[PDB]
Amino acid sequence: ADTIVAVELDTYPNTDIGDPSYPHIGIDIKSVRSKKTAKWNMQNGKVGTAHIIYNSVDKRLSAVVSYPNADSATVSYDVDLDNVLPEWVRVGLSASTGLYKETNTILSWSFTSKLKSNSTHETNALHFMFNQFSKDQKDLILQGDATTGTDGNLELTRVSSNGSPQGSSVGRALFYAPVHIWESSAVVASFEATFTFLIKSPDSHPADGIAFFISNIDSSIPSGSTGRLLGLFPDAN
Amino acid sequence: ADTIVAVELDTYPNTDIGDPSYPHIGIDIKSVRSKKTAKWNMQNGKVGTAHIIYNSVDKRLSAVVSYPNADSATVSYDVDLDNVLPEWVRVGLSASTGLYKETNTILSWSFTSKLKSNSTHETNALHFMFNQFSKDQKDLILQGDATTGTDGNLELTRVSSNGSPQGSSVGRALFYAPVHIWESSAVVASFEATFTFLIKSPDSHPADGIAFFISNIDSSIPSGSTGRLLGLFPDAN
Ligand SMILES: [Ca+2]
Ligand SMILES: [Ca+2]
Ligand SMILES: [Zn+2]
Ligand SMILES: [Zn+2]
Repeated sequence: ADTIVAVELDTYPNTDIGDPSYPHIGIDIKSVRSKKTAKWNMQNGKVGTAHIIYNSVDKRLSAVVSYPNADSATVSYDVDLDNVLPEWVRVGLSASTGLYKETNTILSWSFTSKLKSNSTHETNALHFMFNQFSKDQKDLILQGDATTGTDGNLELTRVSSNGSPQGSSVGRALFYAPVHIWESSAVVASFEATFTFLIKSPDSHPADGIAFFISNIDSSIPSGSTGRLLGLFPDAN
Repeated sequence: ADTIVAVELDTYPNTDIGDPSYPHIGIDIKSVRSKKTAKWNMQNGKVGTAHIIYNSVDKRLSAVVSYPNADSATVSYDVDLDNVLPEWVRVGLSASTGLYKETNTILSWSFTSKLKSNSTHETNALHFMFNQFSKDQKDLILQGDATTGTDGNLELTRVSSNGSPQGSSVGRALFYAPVHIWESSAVVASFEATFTFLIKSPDSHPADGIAFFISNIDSSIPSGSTGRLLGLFPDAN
């Protein structure tokens, strides 16, 4: 299986597999059984403002999720990405639905890494700022049943029957270019993101959650990940 | 023939095909016969600092090269990047030699595009800063006989014959990810570069020049390019 680390914005409560009793933010290390969880308000179709940092000088993997006039979902778990995730990786978005409906529309996504030639020897980058996901964006390897375009949006669902998001569908948004990590040139790459989303209510008690993974450079939708496995993990342990 | 726009840092006069009697910085629009040239000093084994911009607030395609304690060769030619070059490109580096030897070591490279999602509203980017070319740099699509690693260097010659780099060698260094240009969301894509090279004196009239192109998304070595075709042109037209 592909070694994969995500920050799950899960919306279906799974006290079966370690998701808490409430719709939560979660931080996954090679398992859907997460490390930290936090209560999240989860307003309806509104805007998005999520954020991820991992500064190896502080070695925390923090995150927030902010609506307007809401609060931050601090889910900072202490994990070292030295040994738990491969040398060259492939960041991207993951979304899913199953037996319910919920909207998985991304409106903008960004990134910035800064990785240590010899710390003050002019660290590298892979910054990008996709605010305007177009129709034929050919630097994305969107897998699954994910689509793009039709507005400035990233529609990570089979959609548009009045947007009614067509349950049991999986969508991924793998970015095209790799990122050097392992430690090896040490791992101070404070890789930032911004994860603006719009989880609109279909009036259905909406629940299956969006993610933000960091996979291996080779991946797929492994053997069925529609549902509580949430788009990227093969196994529920 | 792939559509390609390059900045020849030509270290050899090619009077048969329009290169001037002096070694020169150049500029190319689907042509090894350059639009505009300027005198370049072409020092021995030293370092580097080149820089290429195209801001459509002024629509000038500029290029400057400066050693430390040397001058700058502004070779700016107004050309309309609207129609002369496709929507999606694959930028990179190109260097070659033939019947005379020269070292074409690149030791750092950057790029920074900024194209108008909606002019104020948070334009896109592709900033990277490769100061630490590794032995197994898997985000380069280095073609031909390009080598890398063994130091912090990008050796675009078959090298290590005591730095006498095995004449009629050629090697390209295409970056891994595409860039949106054509117009469509108009063409303020102020792509930057920083192109610190090293051209070692072989005691052999160092010659055949390094390039920096903006090609088609599909490319290779065109029909043999060890020489006047400078690594990226099929024909002398
Ligand atoms: Ca769930
Ligand atoms: Ca030439
Ligand atoms: Zn969860
Ligand atoms: Zn020339």
